[PDB]
Amino acid sequence: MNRPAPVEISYENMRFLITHNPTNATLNKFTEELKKYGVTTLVRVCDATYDKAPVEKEGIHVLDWPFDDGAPPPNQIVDDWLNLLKTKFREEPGAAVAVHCVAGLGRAPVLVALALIEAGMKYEDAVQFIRQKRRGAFNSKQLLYLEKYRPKMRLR
Amino acid sequence: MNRPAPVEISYENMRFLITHNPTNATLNKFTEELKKYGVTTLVRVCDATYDKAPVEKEGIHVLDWPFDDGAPPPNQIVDDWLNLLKTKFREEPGAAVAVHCVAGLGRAPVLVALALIEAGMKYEDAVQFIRQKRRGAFNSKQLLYLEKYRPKMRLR
Amino acid sequence: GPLNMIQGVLELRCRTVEDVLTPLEDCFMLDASTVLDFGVLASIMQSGHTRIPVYEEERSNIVDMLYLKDLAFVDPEDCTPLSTITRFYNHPLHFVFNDTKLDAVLEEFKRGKSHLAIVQKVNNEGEGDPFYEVLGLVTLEDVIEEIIR
Amino acid sequence: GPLNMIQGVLELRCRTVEDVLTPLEDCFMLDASTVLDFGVLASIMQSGHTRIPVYEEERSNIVDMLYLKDLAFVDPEDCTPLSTITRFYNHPLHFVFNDTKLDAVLEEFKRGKSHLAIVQKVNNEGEGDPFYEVLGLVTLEDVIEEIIR
Repeated sequence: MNRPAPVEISYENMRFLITHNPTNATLNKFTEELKKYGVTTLVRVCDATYDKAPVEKEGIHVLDWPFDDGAPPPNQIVDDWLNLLKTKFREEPGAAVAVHCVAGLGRAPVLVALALIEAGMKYEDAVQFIRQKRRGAFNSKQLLYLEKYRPKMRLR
Repeated sequence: MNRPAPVEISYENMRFLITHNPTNATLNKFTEELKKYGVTTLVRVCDATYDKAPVEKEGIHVLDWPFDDGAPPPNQIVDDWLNLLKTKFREEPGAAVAVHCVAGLGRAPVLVALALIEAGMKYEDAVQFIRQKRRGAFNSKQLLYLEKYRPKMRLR
Repeated sequence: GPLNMIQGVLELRCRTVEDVLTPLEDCFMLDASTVLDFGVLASIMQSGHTRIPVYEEERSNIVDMLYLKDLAFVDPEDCTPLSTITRFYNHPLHFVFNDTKLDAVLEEFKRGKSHLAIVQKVNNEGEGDPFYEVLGLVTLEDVIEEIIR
Repeated sequence: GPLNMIQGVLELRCRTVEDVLTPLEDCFMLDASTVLDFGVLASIMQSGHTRIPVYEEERSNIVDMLYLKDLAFVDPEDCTPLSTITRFYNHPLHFVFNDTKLDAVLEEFKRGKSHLAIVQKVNNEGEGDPFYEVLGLVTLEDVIEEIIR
């Protein structure tokens, strides 16, 4: 309930939403959030609280890719993440992709940040852009992941 | 209920209480006030709200001497007032005499003030002594009465 | 902002209670013979006052205060009149003179006296005895508002 | 007195919400599955808070607020649980960060946001994702007290 509002991040004509986990009790406002921002796509990177299917019936592709609380993305999940962005900005140009962990303050930001770096933001700018409008975003591991990350620029 | 607390005035080994009118609903606190201050004597100078007889059974002499709202004392009432003080400070030395009008803010003060002037306070000092511990005490007529009043010093 | 606020506390020693009071017509006030039904109790809840003057007959005759803690185990169904609830609790009345400067009243609220103060002036004009005339009410809240706007 | 008060308003731009908050254990807080009987309602009346946090399960999970005006036509006899009364009224939650200076929060209370603010800090230490950690509560009343003592 503290869990901070959906944040639009647009960079280099592509668009992101960082969000929180909803509950099913909250859920239709959360889905109304998504289509107001015009997402085609939701990535869950935490465990599942809520039925995806009310969100999926509204015509958002919902993907469950959990990994560990406070981890770097394991190499599969980043691999599939960048492939998903290519296919979905094929699908609608200038749609958004939603990510959430628990609140979006953590491993959902990391996937967005790492997508910014691959699209050629520099890494310090990518962190500060997220942390500007989502306060206290990354932890020590995930900052160190984002530092040690190298692009070979694999979007378009 | 705004009606300000009993004020002790002592001057030249004699003692006064200026008080308010009680109601019968309030009355036993008012009588407990009087005997705490050790009055033998009560002068009502307003009309009667309350039964005197509960006060009289406690052994206070209660006297009804009404005169007009905001008047000077008429010549009888001052005459009997000074005679009463002589007989009652005969009766107990260093008792108090209570006066009340409506709240004691008005024609009860005037009787006390005029008794101070007769005992040889100067008139301006007598007003300011009352008005110090009972705020806004006399009106325009009663100030002018107290100005134009002359003692011939008729107590002891 | 803060510079207005500083001036606010500097005003506190010239500005009187009369400057800043609510006159008695505009005040939230309850009759003694008011009964605390559902409608009256909700009116108290909705008022946004925790301390409410109780009057007999005329508004300028304030008799007790009602505090919200007084409402503790009133059944609103079995219909308790206010006057009996005011008899349950001593809440002593805080009277202030109109010419009292705001820092003196602010300290008077601090000293333990009621956070509602009720405002009187001396009344010479008119033929009777002088009386204390009820003008209206000033609160702790009213005096804080002098600082914080 | 006034000189301490002036310093109080000058403090308002260095002193943080963290300095002046009540920690969550010491706060007057109601469970959602609390039922508003006579005993609970009187507890609310006696508390001297007009705005009370409502929590589910743990205290650090604050869900709604109860305002006193919400209690308007509760029968305390037929036993309404708090959670349904919180569903009757929108009272939006006011969250503040721990490092917020007191003049910014004072203006935030002035802007129309809830006179209860609830206090979070960023939490890195510990192995998980960063979360906002509930520290406790700070009020309009708390910030006024910084001036007027």
